[PDB]
Amino acid sequence: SMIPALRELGSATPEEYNTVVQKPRQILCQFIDRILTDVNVVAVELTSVMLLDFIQHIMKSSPLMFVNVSGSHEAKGSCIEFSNWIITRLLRIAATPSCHLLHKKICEVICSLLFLFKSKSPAIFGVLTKELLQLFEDLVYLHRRNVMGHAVEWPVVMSRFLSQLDAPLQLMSMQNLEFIEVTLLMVLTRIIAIVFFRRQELLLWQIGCVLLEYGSPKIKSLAISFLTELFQLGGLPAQPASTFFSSFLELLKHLVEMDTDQLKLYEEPLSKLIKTLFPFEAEAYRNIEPVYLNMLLEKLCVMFEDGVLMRLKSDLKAALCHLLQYFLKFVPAGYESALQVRKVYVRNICKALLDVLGIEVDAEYLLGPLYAALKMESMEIIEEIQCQIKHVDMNQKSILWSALKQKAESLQISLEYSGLKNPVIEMLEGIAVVLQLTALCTVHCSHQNMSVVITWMSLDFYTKVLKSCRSLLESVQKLDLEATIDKVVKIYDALIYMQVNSSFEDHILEDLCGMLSLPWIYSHSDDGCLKLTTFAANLLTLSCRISDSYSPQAQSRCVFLLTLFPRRIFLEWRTAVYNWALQSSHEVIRASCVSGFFILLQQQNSCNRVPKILIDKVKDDSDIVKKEFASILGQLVCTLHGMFYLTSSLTEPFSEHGHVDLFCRNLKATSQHECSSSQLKASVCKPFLFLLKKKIPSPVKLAFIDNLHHLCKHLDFREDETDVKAVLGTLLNLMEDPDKDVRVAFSGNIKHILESLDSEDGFIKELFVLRMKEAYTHAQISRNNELKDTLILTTGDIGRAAKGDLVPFALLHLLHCLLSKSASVSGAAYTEIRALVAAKSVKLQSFFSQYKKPICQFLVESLHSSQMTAVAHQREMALNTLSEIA
Amino acid sequence: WRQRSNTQGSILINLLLKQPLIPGSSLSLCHLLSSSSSFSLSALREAQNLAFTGLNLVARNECSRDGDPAEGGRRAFPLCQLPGAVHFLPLVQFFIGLHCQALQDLSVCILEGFSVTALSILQHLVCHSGAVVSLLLSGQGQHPLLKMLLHLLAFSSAATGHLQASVLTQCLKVLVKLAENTSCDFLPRFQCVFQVLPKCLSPETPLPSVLLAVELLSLLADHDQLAPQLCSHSEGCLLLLLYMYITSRPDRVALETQWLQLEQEVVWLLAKLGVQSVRALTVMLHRQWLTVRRAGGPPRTDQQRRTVRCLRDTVLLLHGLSQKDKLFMMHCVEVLHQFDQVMPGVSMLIRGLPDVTDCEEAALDDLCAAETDVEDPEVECG
Repeated sequence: SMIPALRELGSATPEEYNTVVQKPRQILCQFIDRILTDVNVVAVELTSVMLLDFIQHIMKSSPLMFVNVSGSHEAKGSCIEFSNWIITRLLRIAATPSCHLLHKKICEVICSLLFLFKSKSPAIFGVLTKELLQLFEDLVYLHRRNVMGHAVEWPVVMSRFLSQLDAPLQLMSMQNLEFIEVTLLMVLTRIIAIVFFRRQELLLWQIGCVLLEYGSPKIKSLAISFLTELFQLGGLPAQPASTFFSSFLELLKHLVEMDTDQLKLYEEPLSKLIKTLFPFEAEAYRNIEPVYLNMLLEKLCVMFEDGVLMRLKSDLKAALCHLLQYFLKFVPAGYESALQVRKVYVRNICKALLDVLGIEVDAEYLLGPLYAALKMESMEIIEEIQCQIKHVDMNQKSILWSALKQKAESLQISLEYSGLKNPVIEMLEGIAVVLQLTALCTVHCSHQNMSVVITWMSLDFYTKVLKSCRSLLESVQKLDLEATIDKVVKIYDALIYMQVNSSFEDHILEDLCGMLSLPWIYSHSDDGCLKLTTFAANLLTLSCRISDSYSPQAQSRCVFLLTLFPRRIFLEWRTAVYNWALQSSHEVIRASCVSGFFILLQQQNSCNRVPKILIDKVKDDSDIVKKEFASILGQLVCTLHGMFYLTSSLTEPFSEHGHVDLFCRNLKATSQHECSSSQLKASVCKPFLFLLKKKIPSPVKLAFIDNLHHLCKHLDFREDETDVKAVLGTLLNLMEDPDKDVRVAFSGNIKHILESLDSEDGFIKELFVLRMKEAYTHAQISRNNELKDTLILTTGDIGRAAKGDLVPFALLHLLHCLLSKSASVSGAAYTEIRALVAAKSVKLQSFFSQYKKPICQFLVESLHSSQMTAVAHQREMALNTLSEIA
Repeated sequence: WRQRSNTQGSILINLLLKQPLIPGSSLSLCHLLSSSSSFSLSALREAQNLAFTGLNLVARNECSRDGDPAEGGRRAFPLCQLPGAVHFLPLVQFFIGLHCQALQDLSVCILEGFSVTALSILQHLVCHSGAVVSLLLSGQGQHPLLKMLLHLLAFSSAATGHLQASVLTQCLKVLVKLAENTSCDFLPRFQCVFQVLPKCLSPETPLPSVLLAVELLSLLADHDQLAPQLCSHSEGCLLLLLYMYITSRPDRVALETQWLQLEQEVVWLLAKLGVQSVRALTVMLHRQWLTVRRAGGPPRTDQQRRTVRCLRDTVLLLHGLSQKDKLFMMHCVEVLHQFDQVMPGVSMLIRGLPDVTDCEEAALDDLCAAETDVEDPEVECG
């Protein structure tokens, strides 16, 4: 409140400034006391929140008030003591449960306080952090007395941060204790970034560890999040790793015998700790000792013996399955334990995985585990048939694959016997699991995917499943009709993945075509080929059942699959289904149908130009369809060159976006990449370059960015001088596109565009000259330096990717910037030139020799402009330019 | 909490009885007893029996139980007393004595592989007993193994080779372990071992030894008397070598992930140097900012996340030095262009991080070097 003192703070000399700043400190302390006279003032309702906000505000406005910048060691001790008084007030607030419930600003005050005491002087920061760590040590020692059965001493003053301002840290319950632990864990998570000192961090490890070993579930979660923050920086020291992994094992064991909300309150920190301690990146196992992870392995083993997947409540189960993945594929077999011990481990594992596969509602977090296991099985089978041609069967070689077959056939025969007596959603779920694992293995495990002829599940089983899902489309009473047909189309996508690895017989293929066209056939029942096709006369009724109830996402799925069929079967029918789904309102069906048609067109005919309907789709915005369209046209530029041929790539699910559908969508389409096919006079880019334009929203331009390398490697720049010149002018409009991330994206892209350019001609060089010139004029017009930075990074990119004649251009296009006075252009573009002369495999000075004539002419012109706009001033500015060029 | 992790809280006999902790050489311990190879089977079999007895002891050792209330002291994470590894110490003492005798003369090489396996053994030992490390430090030539491992550090400081190159790494491991396992009072007696670190600070030492040395420097600077003594050197207060290692980048096979570990350890050490009270900071910020700015969003990979946090605490250290000392600005003029381009970039990038600090953010608002220019002549450009 003493505003005059708060203003004269700076004018006062420090020796008495300390007194005249203690005075407003004492007034604010009186403001605290009028609240902190009684610990139970009125209520918390969650008044004092405005008081805490005013404290934070006085602090932001007057940082020098709370601590002097001149140090003044004695006054430094005084302000330390005053901050300690404030800390005691807020800590005795945090001890009372209701008042602790006000933690939101209760952090903010001391959190920012330590921030600012660090910013002003690091020594004060270290002292205050050591004080807070002593308090935390006292707290965890109290909890150790609790867990060890000692005399607990419930009533304790615990005078920490004590002061003589002229401060009880009262504790009467485990709730008071755990709540001061809440506040401590929060402030520690906030301050962990700077308190990392390679020794103090070990103390933090120990204290958070002993807190994790015994504490309330919410305290457990907060400590679990603190431990994540710790591991994210210092890895894991071997010393606390013992207690940490012991606490981890006991927590895992408890997880089964945990209440629902008790799980929920630490679910996400637990999963974060899994992902952090077990990252996807390989070599992550080298950080931790193999006996540690071996006991972790046996722990996960006995957990799966408990059937945790069924016994637990929350599927976010996904974390433990991701941990299982970490073990299996990232960590080699034979490092933690022996390969036989790890083998029997994963044997019990996959058996429990089968038992839970029998009954599950969703399979995403389970299918990946099975894929990894069967993948390693495939690899070891390939190794033991290293060169033997040999026809091999994993239903015989893999006991796991045989058990998978047993599960599949058992669920399918239970279906056939009675679909009503079984969990139609979950039985069909498991059937889908095994089937799309098979198909994933069909396209991945097999030796043709990396001499060995594998035999997967037979096709008679597949047509048995076809008849089964037909009977389901019959026998449902259409309860939900939504989730069930979603499962059926999952089975369908599994089948079509099996076909994209190896095509089917044309009649069973037709059966599949009809299975996918059955939905909304009653929306398009009246066209030419509607009566010519043979599946309609039998689907009619079950399709009448699915007329409007069919979900639009499932429409997307089935239309995509129908497009993925070869052109030899009902080509015009695929055309018709697309045209019906061409301009429909829903975003998902539009995206899927266009992503199917970018192959369906070349399937039909005219594999040289974009269809007029796809041009209309260029015009129609539906911007999300436009970004997925930018991606699928980055694909179209190849499948319009190749003969609509897709490539069966690996595409292991290294990132699962929850429900992963349309595996063929994740599968790539290739070109034949012949010399005639690869070249293309643009003829399609005009709508593409329209999509490039700045008025088009930025994310679709970013998808175009992503596709840029592909679409230029499939584009010819040999002829059509002015047309290819306009294509390049649009490539540089992409540089003038307002978003800066798109600009640096185009820089990294032109890095490859230059080599994709078959031969750097003269006219394109002059186009670059003039376009980058006008870009620089526009940038200096805006006076915004971000434009100059994006442009100079583009110059360095094009220089590193330059031919003989372009490198002096880009070299001088940054040299003038550096010449005037620009500083960023040096440490960016000059370093790019250094990397380039490393790519030129020459000395930077010898490189200067080959371009010393343009360089010297440009230093000539810099000195000309300097001498003409203006002696000692000329000398100093010329020497500045010379030292920069130096 | 009843088993007390006796098995983990022990020597980790599972670890002690495990395939070579070091990469290769396929050892395990009595394989060495099977290996009849302080120069005789005399006292060799004595140390072997002492080590086997100590192993049986640690197997039967339950020093800490149900929560370990006995382990007390200022040293956080006091492991346990564990008198068992004491009896294991004579074996590594004898093997490292043989190793030091094989090093002092201009011999055989297998003893050096046995030596580095013994160093890994020591690392395991000091990893799990506070009483063990306390006697290691306490016992002038006290505990001749300590003086002879210092002599090994000196022997490896020159004429590196490959075996001694590994000796550097494992000995730095065990020292930083012994250092970190010791309380503040033991740092004054750790000063004798600290006197050897300047030779490990020579521009020759490889990156793993370098980062372990920086960890040791941090552990020593946690002491209030060891930090000024270490800063009492000649070249740059013993930190000139460290800073020029940042800028020099001596190794190209060393992955920039390991370089980033080195950088984070260095900046945390210097931050501690601040709490107990430019060229290199700028060049590492240059490299890291190039790497992060080439990416258009938050680091999805963990290595680049650590890189971003390195940017965070590096600009923290930068603003700390500038507010502490105003010579920072003309210590910057020689690198002013790098600085004026990294500072705005890294500050915008950390603004891209949703979490805030308001201290590092106050640092951003304090430095905020912008636009690096006035304008460039558009005439005769490019």
